[PDB]
Amino acid sequence: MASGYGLNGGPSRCFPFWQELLACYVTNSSEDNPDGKNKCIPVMEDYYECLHHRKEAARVRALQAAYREAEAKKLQENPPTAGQIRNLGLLNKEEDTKKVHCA
Amino acid sequence: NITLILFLIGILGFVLNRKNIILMLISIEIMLLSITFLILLSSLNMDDIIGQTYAIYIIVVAGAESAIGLGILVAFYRLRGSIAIEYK
Amino acid sequence: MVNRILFWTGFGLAVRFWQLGIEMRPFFNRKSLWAYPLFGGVGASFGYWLQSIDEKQTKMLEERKQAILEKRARRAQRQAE
Amino acid sequence: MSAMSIYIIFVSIIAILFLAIDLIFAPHNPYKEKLSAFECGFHSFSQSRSPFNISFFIYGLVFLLLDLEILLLYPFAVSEYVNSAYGLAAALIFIGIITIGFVYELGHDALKVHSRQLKSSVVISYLGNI
Amino acid sequence: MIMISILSLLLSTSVTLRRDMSILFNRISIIALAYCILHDTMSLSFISKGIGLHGGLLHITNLTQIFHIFIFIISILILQLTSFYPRKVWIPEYSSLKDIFFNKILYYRTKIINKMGEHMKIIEYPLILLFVISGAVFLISTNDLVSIFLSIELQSYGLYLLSTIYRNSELSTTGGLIYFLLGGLSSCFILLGTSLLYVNSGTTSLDGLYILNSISDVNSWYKPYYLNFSLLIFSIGFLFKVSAAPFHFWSPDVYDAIPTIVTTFVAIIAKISIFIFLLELVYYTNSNANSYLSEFSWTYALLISSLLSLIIGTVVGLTQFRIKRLLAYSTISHVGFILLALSVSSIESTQAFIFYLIQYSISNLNAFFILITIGFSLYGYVTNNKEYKSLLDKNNSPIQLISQLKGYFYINPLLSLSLAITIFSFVGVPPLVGFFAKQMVLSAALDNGYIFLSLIAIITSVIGAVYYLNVIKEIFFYSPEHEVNPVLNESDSNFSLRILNEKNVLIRSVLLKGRNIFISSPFSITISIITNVILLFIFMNKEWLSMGTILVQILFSA
Amino acid sequence: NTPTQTYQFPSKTVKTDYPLIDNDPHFTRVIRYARPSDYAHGLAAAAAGPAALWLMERISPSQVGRGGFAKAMRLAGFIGLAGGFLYFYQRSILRFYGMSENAREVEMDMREMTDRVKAGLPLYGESRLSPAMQGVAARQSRYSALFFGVMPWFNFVNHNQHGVDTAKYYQQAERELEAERLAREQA
Repeated sequence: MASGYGLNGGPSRCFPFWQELLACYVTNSSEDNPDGKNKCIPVMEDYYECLHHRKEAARVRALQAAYREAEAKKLQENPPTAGQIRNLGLLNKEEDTKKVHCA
Repeated sequence: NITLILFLIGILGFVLNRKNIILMLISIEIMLLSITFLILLSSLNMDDIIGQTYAIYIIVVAGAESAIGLGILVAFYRLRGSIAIEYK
Repeated sequence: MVNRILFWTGFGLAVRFWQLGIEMRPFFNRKSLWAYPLFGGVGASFGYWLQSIDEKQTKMLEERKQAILEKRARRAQRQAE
Repeated sequence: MSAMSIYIIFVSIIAILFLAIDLIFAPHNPYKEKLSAFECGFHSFSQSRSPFNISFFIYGLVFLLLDLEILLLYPFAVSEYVNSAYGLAAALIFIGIITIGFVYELGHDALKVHSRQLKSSVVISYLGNI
Repeated sequence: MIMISILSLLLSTSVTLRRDMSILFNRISIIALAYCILHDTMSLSFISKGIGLHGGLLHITNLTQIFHIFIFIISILILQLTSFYPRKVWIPEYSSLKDIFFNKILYYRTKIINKMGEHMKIIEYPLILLFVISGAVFLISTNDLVSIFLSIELQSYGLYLLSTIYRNSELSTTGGLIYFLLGGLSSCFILLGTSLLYVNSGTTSLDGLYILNSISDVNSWYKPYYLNFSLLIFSIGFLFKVSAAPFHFWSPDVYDAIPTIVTTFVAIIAKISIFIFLLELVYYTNSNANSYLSEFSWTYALLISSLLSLIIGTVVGLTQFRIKRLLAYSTISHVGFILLALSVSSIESTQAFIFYLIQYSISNLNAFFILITIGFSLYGYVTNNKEYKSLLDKNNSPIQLISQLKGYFYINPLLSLSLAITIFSFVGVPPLVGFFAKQMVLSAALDNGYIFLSLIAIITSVIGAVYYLNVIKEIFFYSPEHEVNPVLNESDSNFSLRILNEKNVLIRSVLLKGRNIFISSPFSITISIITNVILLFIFMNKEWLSMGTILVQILFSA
Repeated sequence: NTPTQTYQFPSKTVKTDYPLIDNDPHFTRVIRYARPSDYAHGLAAAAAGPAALWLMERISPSQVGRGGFAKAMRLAGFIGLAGGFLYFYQRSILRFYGMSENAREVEMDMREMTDRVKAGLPLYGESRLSPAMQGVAARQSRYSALFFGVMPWFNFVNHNQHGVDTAKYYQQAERELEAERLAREQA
């Protein structure tokens, strides 16, 4: 968020987006030109996007419906079981990994 | 969503209450609780320790209010003799 | 005609008058006559102070009125470009 | 599943299992005198549901606020290496103001319950006869 | 300084239970507030919209500092009621400088001065008042959402404790209880207002919200609807505390229930601090370009409140027979004028708003002083009215009725004229200061197109002038129901006063009666100065009006 | 030895009549740069409060018991001392804030600091506190004597964030280093 202090003692995840919006306003808005702050509009939407996630929620909804409807329609040959997925990148399970990656 | 539901209970338990003033003073404690909950839930979503700091300071002043309330309530009771709120 | 100093000297005298009237005490009691130079003197001391802050307020608005014209004069200059 | 979650379950089932045994394998013969209040053998006025003086409630009010005060000192205890000197000063400024209000409670005898259950000042003088 | 003064006064208060110390603890508090004035006077040599202090949490403005100093003077003037005894004994034999500075007067003053009165026996009273000032001044300086909430609480909680500090009064406990409960409802609105701001914007800085608001002023996923209606809920919680309608119902009851020396400070300070805080918010949230956000401005509550405060304040005051219920409804009509000037946001209306708030706070304080003094003057007077015998808590509110003032111009004429001038100044009659205040707010509203609210206000004032005139009609038009006390003026009972010199040696013994008992000078001088400020404002208006011209220029410049 | 950067941190600019020397001066500098007038005014201000409570007692007695007035003097004595020290500190720091006539302070600032440059020692000195803790200290106390009427605060932290470009001190000392070497050549 806007403060700079997050939950682990490290910095807030939306702080870079807040510092850019403040930087943009201070370095574009002035008394001579009231309309420099219109440059700050995209910077302002991004700070809200890092805060609420409505646009990234909207993209994943579209692609997720598109993705499932494609995999559902798509031809199915052999499902890689959870044990096979659990054996990806192991020391002596080369056969399982090859099946998972279809290579 | 529980934030609104809790806030509405404390608002009506304050305004629609026809029992006694300790229940008046309780319902304020519920409203502040719901607001603190909204602030605590938002702060986790925005990675902000400031919201938890804000929450802790609403707990400290919510206890200060309830001590000042109970102190004033005792003063009033010593003289009136009932802290029951009377209708009709 | 309103001298900032003569008024506040007169103002202090009227406070002492209004005081004694509210208190219902005789005006111009002889052993208490010193209060009129004192209330009157304090009023003048206030008037000297007001006179000074008035000099400081004339300048600040004088600077501001210049600053408004200059803000306005350079604004139309860029419009003619 | 986690040790804590099962720990809660087992303590509750024990609270149930002990309770269930007594609810089933003990005789239950309720009658009027068995179900009366205990008053050392004589029935008295039932007046435990009417307002009752509490002579230590001023303690309860101050207990409310000093709890908020010591809770506000616990983040400092777990952050001392970063607070250091500059953070220490604020923690001492905070505890000094809290302590002044505590000296107010000791000074006025607010934490005193009065209970128990002053000398002659008349001197006579003798002039003798008139 | 105010914080050192609270802590120091609290340490001395905490090692004494001597009730005789209350008068001297009040006299030291006036000394303390005078140091605060000397410090905020030194801090006045900078021109700036605002300077962030203490990690951004607090700010200082020329407007912030001129207002703390005003709060400090007003507090010194109200603190005088608990600092000096109400009555006095005065003789010409004790009236010179050598007499006052080098002679002493011995006499039995316990009954004449009410040494053991309730206002003189509460040890902690100045201390709780200093906490309310501490909260008031911190709120004017608040720059964060969290700072606002803590400061309004520190101001509010102390006003609840002051309203309840007379603990043996069933009337104060009741007024205290109503105020604490309904103000706690008021604070839950303020907390919800701040909470929605931080939740939608991620920031507690007022400086950050003003920046988000100014960008959003252009002329699609995150329209900033939250600012105007989070500020609306936030605003309602402050309209309760200034007792603007329709959130006004508590103030007539509380002000009438608590003692009058207390109702003086409780009915004046909260308004100055809260209105100054709202002024900066209204300036930094105004969308200069007309926009969808403008259609939903949180400031329309202020116009709706000012509208309602005008009708409610003057009409309900028509049939009020209780003087404290009348004074509170008069305040609700004056906060309507204040609100109207605060809602039109313009240089002329900000000058008008600043002038009106200071003049009304000095005028409402004069009204309280005259009222308190009139009920301390009735000490050598007696009445036979059944109504004046059936009143309750007559020690805490000596004057409770308008009719108790019937014929006061025949008991003390100049104090009655002082109250007439103050009341006529509430009406808005020229050439008194209250007329000029009302005219400045009407001029600003007329200039900015608020023609309809101007018409409401003028019609409203004639209605409110009706009950102001019934007060004066009571003072001037009938005869006193009060009589000189027959035994205090009997020419047979007189107390002995004795005048000693610099070293415990008698000079002259005197025998004195009830005609030698007068109001103490600190109250008659205070009433005298405010009356004459109100009377002669037209010859002394330049420095006061220019002070508000410059503050508005700083707030609206750059 | 030029740092090549003399304004590391963003600072608030205030419209004041006199030159800005330091927006967060150390407590020792405020005392050291205090004029004899500052001692005179602060001492009179400290005397003003108990002298006020004395005059109120003489003209209008409180009718207090046998030992109450001496108790009240001790409180009034402290509050005037506390109020008069804040007055004396505020008078000197305003000359540092550029909010009072400070011609004397500017020259003794330019000498002291340019001495520190040629000595190689840090302008504002060394700090036990961490660089970030210094920032929090600078942002808590800069311009903080403007709030003395409400909340007092003094800078006891040696930090480098004082609101002024430090180039003038370096730009100055080297000229005193240029002239010193040339004066040594003709000897």
